[PDB]
Amino acid sequence: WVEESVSAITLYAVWLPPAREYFHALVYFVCRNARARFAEVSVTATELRDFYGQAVVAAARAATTPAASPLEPLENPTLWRALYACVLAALERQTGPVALFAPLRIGSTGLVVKVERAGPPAAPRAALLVAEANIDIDPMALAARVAEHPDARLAWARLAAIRDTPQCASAASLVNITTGALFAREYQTLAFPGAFGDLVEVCEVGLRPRGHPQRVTARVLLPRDYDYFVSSAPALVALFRQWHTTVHAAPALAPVFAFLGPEFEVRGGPVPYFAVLGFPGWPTFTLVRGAAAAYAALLGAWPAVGARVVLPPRAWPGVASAAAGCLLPAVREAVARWHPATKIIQLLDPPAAVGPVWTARFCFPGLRAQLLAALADLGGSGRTGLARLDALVVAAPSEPWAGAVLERLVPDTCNACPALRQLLGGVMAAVCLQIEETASSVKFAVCGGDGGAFWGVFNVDPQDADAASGVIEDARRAIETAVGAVLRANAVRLRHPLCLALEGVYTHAVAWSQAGVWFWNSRDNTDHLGGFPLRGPAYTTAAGVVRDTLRRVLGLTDALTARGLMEDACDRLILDAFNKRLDAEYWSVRVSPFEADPLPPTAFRGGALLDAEHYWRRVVRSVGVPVDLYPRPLVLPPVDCAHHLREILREIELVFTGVLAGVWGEGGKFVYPFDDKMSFLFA
Amino acid sequence: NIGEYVKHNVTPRETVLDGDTAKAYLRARTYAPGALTPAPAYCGAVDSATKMMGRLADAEKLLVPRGWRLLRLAATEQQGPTPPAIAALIRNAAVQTPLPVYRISMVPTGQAFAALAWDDWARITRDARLAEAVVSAEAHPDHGALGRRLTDRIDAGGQMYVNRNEIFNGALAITNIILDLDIALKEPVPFRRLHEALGHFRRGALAAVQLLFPAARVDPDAYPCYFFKSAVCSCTDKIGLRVCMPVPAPYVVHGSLTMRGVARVIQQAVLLDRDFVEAIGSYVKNFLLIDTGVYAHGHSLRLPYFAKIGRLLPVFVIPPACKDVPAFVAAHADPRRFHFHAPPTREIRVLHSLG
Repeated sequence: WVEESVSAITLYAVWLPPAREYFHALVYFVCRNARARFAEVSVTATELRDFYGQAVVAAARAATTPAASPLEPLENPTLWRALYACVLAALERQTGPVALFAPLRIGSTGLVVKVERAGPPAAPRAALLVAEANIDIDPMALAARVAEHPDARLAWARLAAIRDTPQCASAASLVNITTGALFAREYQTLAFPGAFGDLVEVCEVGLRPRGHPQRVTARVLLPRDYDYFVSSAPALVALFRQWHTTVHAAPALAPVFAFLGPEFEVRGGPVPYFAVLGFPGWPTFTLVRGAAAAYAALLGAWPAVGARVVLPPRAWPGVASAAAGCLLPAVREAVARWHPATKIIQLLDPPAAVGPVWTARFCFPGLRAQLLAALADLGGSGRTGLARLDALVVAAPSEPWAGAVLERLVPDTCNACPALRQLLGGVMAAVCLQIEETASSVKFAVCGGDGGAFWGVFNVDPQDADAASGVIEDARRAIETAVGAVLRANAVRLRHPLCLALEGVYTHAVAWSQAGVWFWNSRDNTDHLGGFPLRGPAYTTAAGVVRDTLRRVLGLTDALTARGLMEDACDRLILDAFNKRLDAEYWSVRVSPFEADPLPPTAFRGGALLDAEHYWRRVVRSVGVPVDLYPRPLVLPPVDCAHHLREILREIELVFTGVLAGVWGEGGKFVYPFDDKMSFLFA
Repeated sequence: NIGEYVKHNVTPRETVLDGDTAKAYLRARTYAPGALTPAPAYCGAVDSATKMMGRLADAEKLLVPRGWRLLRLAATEQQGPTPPAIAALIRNAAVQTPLPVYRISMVPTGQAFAALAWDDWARITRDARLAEAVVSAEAHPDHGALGRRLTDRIDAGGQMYVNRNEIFNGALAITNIILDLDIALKEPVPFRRLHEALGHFRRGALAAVQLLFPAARVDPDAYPCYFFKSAVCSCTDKIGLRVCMPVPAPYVVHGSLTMRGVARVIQQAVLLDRDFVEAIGSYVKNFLLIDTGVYAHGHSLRLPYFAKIGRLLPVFVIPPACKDVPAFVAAHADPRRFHFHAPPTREIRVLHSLG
């Protein structure tokens, strides 16, 4: 019952007891007074499979991590996401509620036996970390990987090589850890020759685990005066691997040494993170109050474990069905016949334009996350992660960090569930049929959207006057209260009461695709454009041009004069693109690991810059150049500005064909003569 | 007529660039402003075919970001705010681009290439340059007379100095109208007859030039047309000329096909001048006076002041109503007046197509 405050929770050992399925784990606590403790947990085969969606002998032969073998998670990443989420569930289910950085009651065999909740806690101190390393990976081995895995991000190939020859991290140049002391370290070769004692404290604790018939001895590194780092994957890996090889030299027990990050998957992963779930004992956050708070709220498993923060994968079908049952049978028929491409509300069928009217755009902020949290409680009939989602929901509105998590959590929650999408899709449908039904009565006419974000024309307003704020206010209140009433009427209970945002009041709008809509206010020349790709800097200059062009074009209130303005805009755009005909980084597009240029072999020797390639590849073009796998400054043939302007002109021509068809009823697709005029500039 | 021919058989496309994009275009697609200003000695990349292929292969290693011999030399252009990419081959750091590339016939056989950032143009054209005093004292009023009298007066790194062909680089703009006359003739020709025939070449060709470049004050009296005759005529069988005209003021030409078209129009205009084909006919077997297929990318034209393995030396066809005769004589020596892609001497219009 020491009143303390856990700073990190990290997996130390994972073994099978003498006899048989119930693998144990030993966890490391970084505890601080107003110290280093441990807890033991058991996990069954079923709980593991639940958090995975395989076998416990394959999660105890991940006790080959207690050695130089560096990236054992690359072998099977979801196995580690599983093992860590399952330990963090067993620990709350056996030791009790556990909350990083928060005041706590700790009842310690030396193993912490109970941790019930319970002082002003010590504010988390931060340590800065700058580290750089020169791993010598042979760039013909780094091309064999991508020969096997044609979409492989090269941070992954880099790590996979560092996995196939561990010794690359031994002979590798390599740190400056500032801690408010100072820890610099030369390493010409990291296996050869401030104090490592004023940065960490080496603690040995004696333990007597139930599933181990001996007085096991755990050696740890207790941070002093810092609780986390703030910041290269191969670089940190090899640093911490040196620390491990050094500390765990003499006879005692050896920790796990497992890390996870987007670099550990073949196809990458959009967001950066470096998940420590093993040896060192504390995180490395690669503002920063955001990562700190996300850490603390989701017990540090996010984004490491994925959607397993909220609820196991294969316990989602149950909640899906259960929540489905609680809904009103009309809504349930909606939830059962949802298919992604359906026309629920009649919308303005593009191409279409709305002229002088009191156009408005309202959005129900964070509705998808609110729905998921409510449907989780409705399907509840273990709930530690359900509470974690609700927590982010009640903070997301005012804490921006929580939003980024949900914006990735909700999509990733069904990046797995294939039927929780139907609950989301079907209840989404009912949320739209109301709003339509209420808009019938509040002088609003839904013109497009999805039901958490929508826009329409107030076709009763006098196209003028100050009695327009009043009507939009009445409409927003009516739709807020009606959508709230509907969601209640189905027993969906929302953490915090809906707010219907008013994200702008406009007076013209043109719609040219499903997602493509431009808005404009004639009273004050303010606009919004959505639906244009922003695949690079060229595309943001292009989007600015499309916005200014549409302002003039709707300032004309024939079609031919519009086409004159459009071709004038395209002309001036191509010329100003000529001024930037050398700027490679400007013409570079971002290409996902899913959208199919091949790699030059010369890029395979970009050294420690391949390790920054986890999601996007930024390519210019005719032959493709990954502008980031080469040192700076580039030395290039002329950039294929005709190829790139052709792409951009195709998108601008979608926009312009839409506007001409929608506003003036021209059947004429707008076309720009490029090969005829302005092609020569790039020949 | 000729108005009819350039009314039916040519389709101009021009694009009025303006402001700073004009300067950018000029600097980007023509030789650098010092590639053709003279210099004490050459900084360049001259070797035979094989050694040039090697030196290219050794420049690639220095070009790590770049992908990966007359396309590749002609390709190696850029600048940025650092030394250009050619500097890996030339091996200076104060090179500037775009810069010339030359094809060099070698005795007894074989071809060498030379991309050079600057050269000694006096070493090439001093034994052809008339002193300002000699002109100013030559005293001879009629311009046929003065032109004819003035004409009367007159290792790879060494072989470049007797045979040097300029390679067309379709990446680049064209600022000069370099015609390649190959008059084949049955009976020999005197020189006063040829000189007057060239005085009639210039007038017809300048009419064609003015039709093709409408917004240009191309006075057919003082507009410079620079003639070089390959070395009394004494020339039997074939009589090789070279006519170089500045592109008129606001224009620049882009394209191999655009300049093929310009040459063919000039051909038909001078064949439609009744004076020219009297003055020169009955000597001249064929009538195809202009090899319009010499403007293709990768193809080479012997430059004035270089022999063949006939030094193209000037025939001063002095303009009617010229103004500063010393300067017109001196321009037959500035390299800018006889390279395709030279710097021009507000807006510009780029004639990128004729059809």
